[PDB]
Order: sequence, then structure tokens, then C-alpha cells
Amino acid sequence: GAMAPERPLVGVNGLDVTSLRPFDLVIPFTIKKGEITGEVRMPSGKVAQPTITDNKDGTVTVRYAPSEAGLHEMDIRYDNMHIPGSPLQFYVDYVNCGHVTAYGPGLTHGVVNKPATFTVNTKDAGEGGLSLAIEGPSKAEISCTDNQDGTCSVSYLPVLPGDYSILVKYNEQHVPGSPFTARVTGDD
Repeated sequence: GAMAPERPLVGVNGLDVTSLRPFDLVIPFTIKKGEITGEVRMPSGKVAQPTITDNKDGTVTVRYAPSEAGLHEMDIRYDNMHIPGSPLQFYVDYVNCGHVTAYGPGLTHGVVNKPATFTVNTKDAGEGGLSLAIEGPSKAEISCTDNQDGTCSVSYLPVLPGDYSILVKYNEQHVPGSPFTARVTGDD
């Protein structure tokens, strides 16, 4: 054909914060004088910058607007030196879909002797053996609770700073992105 027909239309085929689950996390750290910046890296070959905000309570909150699914990671640095708890690492997923899945701050970042928490969604997942574990540089203790909304909540206590692998599984099948890696920091 020589040209388009007499019925043209423009539309967006990519995903955004309206259609994907966002990234939002909190880290024990304080801004005083200087500057903090970062980078988030995508499986699809893309790159983007995060936002950092100091809460004035002895913590910084870190945020990013999503556009791709899969296993992701984020670098954060103050005056070009990495902060304690950087890099962060986690999975991004379609929260409205029917597959068994897991997300929250505790599987991305932890703090020694503090209860770190996250959620597993089982809302349309069927039936079987639901399982949960952590493998770290020392043995963390773990608890979990079934909710009337059709989700499971999770809590765990690490004891020394380092990398801790989180495992989530249902009916002998791992959730997408499992095993994940949390990075644990010092409380003092």
C-alpha cells in the first residue's frame, strides 16, 4: 500500500508504574553534607536512575518507577562511594496475575537483630506444601502467617551483616525470582 488508511491511531505498548508493581525500600543512613545518586539495571538491556529522600528519622527511603519484569538490581552511592546496603537486588512482577509470587523490603534489604518483613501472594495459587527458608553467613530465625485476604506474611531475624539468600516455594515449584538475595546491614 502507498500510505496508511483513513483510520490512524497512536498508542503506548510499554509498561509503567500504573501497570507494574513499583520499587520502594528504606535504609538506615543519614544525609548531612554532600550528595547521593544511583542506577537501576534491567534484564531487557535498559538503564534508569532512582530517587533518594532522607526521612530526618535516621533513615533514607529509595524509590524507582518500573517498566520491565524479571530479576533486577540497584546501585546507590554517596559522593561516588557505595552506601552500606548497596547494591540492592530483587524481582519485579505482574501483581494482578494468578501465579504464586513474593515481594517486600525484607527479601531485598535487612538489618541485624531487627525483624525484616515481606509478603508472599497465594491468592489464586491452588493447594500443596507452601515453604520458606533463608541461607546466610549465620542462621537467621524465621516466622510466617496466613492472612484472610489469601496472602502469607513473613518475618525474619538476621544476626551479622552480609548477603542472605531467601527461598520461596509451593508444591515443589519455586516462585519466579527465587532464590532471591537480601543484603543485611549493622544497627550500630
